[PDB]
Amino acid sequence: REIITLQLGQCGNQIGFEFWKQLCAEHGISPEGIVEEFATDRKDVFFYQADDEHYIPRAVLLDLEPRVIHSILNSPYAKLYNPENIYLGNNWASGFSQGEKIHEDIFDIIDREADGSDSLEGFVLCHSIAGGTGSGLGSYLLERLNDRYPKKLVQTYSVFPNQDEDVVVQPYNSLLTLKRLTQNADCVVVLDNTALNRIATDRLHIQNPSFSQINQLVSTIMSASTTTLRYPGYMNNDLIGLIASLIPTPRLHFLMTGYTPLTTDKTTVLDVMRRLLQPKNVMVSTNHCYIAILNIIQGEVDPTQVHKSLQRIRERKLANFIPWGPASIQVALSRKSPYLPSAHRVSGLMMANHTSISSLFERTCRQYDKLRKREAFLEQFRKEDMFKDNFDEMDTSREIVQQLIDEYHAATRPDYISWG
Amino acid sequence: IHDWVYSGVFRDAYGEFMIQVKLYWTHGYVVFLKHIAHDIYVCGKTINLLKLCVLMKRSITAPLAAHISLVNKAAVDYFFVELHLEAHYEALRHFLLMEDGEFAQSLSDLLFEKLPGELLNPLVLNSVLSKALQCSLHGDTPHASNLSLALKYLPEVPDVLSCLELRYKVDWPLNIVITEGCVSKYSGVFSFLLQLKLMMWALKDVCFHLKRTAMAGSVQFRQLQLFKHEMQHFVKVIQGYIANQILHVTWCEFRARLALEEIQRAHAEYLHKAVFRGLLTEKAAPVMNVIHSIFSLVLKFRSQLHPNFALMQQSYNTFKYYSHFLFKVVTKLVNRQPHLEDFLLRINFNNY
Repeated sequence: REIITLQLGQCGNQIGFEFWKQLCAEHGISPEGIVEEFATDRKDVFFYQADDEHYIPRAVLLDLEPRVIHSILNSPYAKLYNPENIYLGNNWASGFSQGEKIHEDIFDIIDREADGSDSLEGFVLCHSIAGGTGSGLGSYLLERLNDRYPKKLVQTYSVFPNQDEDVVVQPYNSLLTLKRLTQNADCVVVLDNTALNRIATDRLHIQNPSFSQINQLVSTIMSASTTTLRYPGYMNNDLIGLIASLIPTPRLHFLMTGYTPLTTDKTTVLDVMRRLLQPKNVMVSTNHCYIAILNIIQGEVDPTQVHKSLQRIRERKLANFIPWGPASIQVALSRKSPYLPSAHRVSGLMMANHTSISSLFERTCRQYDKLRKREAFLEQFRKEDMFKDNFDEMDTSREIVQQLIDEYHAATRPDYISWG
Repeated sequence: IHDWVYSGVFRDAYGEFMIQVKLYWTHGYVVFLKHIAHDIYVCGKTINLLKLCVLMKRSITAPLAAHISLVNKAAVDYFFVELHLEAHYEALRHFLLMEDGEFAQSLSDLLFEKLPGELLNPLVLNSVLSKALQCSLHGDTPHASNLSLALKYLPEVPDVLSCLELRYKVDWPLNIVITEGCVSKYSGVFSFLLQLKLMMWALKDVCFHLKRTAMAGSVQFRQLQLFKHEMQHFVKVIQGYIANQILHVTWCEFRARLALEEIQRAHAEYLHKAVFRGLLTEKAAPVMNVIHSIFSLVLKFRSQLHPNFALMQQSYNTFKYYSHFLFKVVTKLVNRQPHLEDFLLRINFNNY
């Protein structure tokens, strides 16, 4: 059903605008919203059911001090959506306080779009971890949505920040935002800028327009994640049916992503299964076994050979898995999307709950603990000091992520029949 | 022979023609080669229907069978280019087999509010279909007409039971191809699919009861969710087995085999393969016998809804016992299939 998309921060507004351009080019949509002469499919997931099928995206843009929003403005895709839901520092404290002072009218924008919608099923946050203006503001405002609407689902698209540390409060910003992602969000998809830049230098020799290329990558990711909804498929036409298979524990909602064609410039399903089982098709960088793996595929397949593919991949025993419990690898299939150029016809995408991300969390834990012991990298924000005199919110987040690391490592153990 | 095939009027003088002649059919089948006799018997009834719209046979059968092929190809083409036979299957699949996104989860959810003194009269069953059909936007075919929500038993009643009839009605020149016994067999598998939707609704109900209390993220809370994820894995992986056998590997054939009696036997072989790989046959009956115990336990797990925390833990343990019990008896019956090889993957990865 009806899901309202949230874009915020410089990075989040970038991939949100790119993804809306992707869905405008993808379906039979003009740059004005007009249904084209080649448009059928399910068109009410983010698309406003207008009379002449002006499929207006449910896209709420809220930031302050607009820079990239001006670049969004001089475009014909500012005529695709505008139900007047577009709204005009880089620290957690500054963004937090700026979100605090104007929370009411932007939440009125939220409420107007909410009652204007037929239903509400999820909040999709276009974001990046410590995204400058996105950080602080997004954690605050995410707390406002989670308090204000406890009956909805939260998926947060963000990337792991790698800017080669310059802001020195970035582990604090990511730590507090990660606390809010634990307690005010039900799904967080994070990706490594390092591994994506490695794949970009792998397939081609371009790494310099990294923003533009990464918009293509995560726009392919998000269109592939919603393709079963936006084109008539069979299952995971709800977000919640997709989320339920991944999560055995509502604090372990952090998923690894991989994509089977690394070049775009076909063959059977067993082959792409073996490809995706390799960790070099993964977009993300002791012993770690997955909790549950699920794959979406789109392309030209043999409908009987997918049975044979699962049969051979099983009897190969090409993976490990976790001691505690019967899960599986899970196959999901949908159509190859029409009305775009179709190169490398099989494109697969994987969502897996892996314990390897606890090491990445521990890296940020060690960075935060190091800068905390040194205590010269908070820069004494007055907004942070009046917000928290003792800075024990960071201590509480470090406690939360440590409890999650403990849950990760006891889930690696067969004693997750007992407590983790 | 030269009358009934060409002019299209059946001919018999003294009753020495073997063939002799309600709905339309009154013909009765009860030297020459018998390989052409049944061909004459069917090549006449076709032409009769187009009007309403050394001793060897080498000098006889060659100018005779050359027209039988023409009559047969006109007959088979009459189905496709006029009745749109190829569209009917990929349309009935949408609704009857519930191959429709946001239709099954919109119809079943409304049905289970009653299951009861509702869903008796025809103004609530007559309105409940049109609310599910609008939520999907797959219709506006003439197969969204002839949809008929009905029943064979009214709702007056551990208890996982639900049943419903849903039919697509058919007129006469299609009744001989897609019969009213075949639509009933779609209803026969449809009952099982709807019964599964009841479980996907009950576990969703206890999942929504826990959804609203999140405030609470305590030890007793997460340990409860650990129960749910386990049962839901089983339910979705067995639904994936159904969505494999009855919906992928059988769905490849009979749109590649489709590219007068033979069309009927092709449909009847198609569905016979669909019921066989789907394990509802008597050969794979004990595999099906265990599933209702698991269903009963999932409904029990919803019923407790804490001072019954140990009770819910006990029901989860009974689910684990029967789930590991199923894998032994299906391993035991590998020696009694290629599709049953797929079943072991769904039930076991390292469940042993």
